[PDB]
Amino acid sequence: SAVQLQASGGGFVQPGGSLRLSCAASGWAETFGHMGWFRQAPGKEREFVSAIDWWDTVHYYADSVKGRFTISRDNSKNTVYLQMNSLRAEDTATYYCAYWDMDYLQNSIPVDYWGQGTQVTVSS
Amino acid sequence: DSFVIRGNEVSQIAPGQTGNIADYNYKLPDDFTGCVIAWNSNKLDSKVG
Repeated sequence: SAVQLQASGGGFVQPGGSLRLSCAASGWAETFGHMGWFRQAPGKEREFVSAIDWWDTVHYYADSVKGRFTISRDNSKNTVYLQMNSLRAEDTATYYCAYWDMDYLQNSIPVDYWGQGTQVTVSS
Repeated sequence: DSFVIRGNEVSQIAPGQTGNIADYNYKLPDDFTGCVIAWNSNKLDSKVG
């Protein structure tokens, strides 16, 4: 398979701020995978963030991201966003929009395709 | 790597920091891998005169 991903967004958020990311999808894939961001903390290992399925039926959240993270895919241009609610000040990381070429995410460790990173610092 | 910083500049010396000693003296990458050993040397690096 070979999938090209178009991730955009970022900027300079402040403690308590929010982001509205984006990740467009193009190319052929062995399966209709699920989009999402697969982010590491600065100096930390890559970690799962939040998942949405291509059918807009499955959503996932994590404890370190609960209450301040949300994933949604656009119905028109098929660019999945990352809607935010009061992001904390410790998310000064680079968010990678990875790809999982599986219809179901039994485990998040094996990632089929990688995307572009979004380095956003959280300070005023 | 080794160097000397102030006491008020301890918070100023970190990855992603800003200031006349962070952006202008030594910058650490966001995904930096390693360590920082910070100890005081008042009896050696400081002169009473």
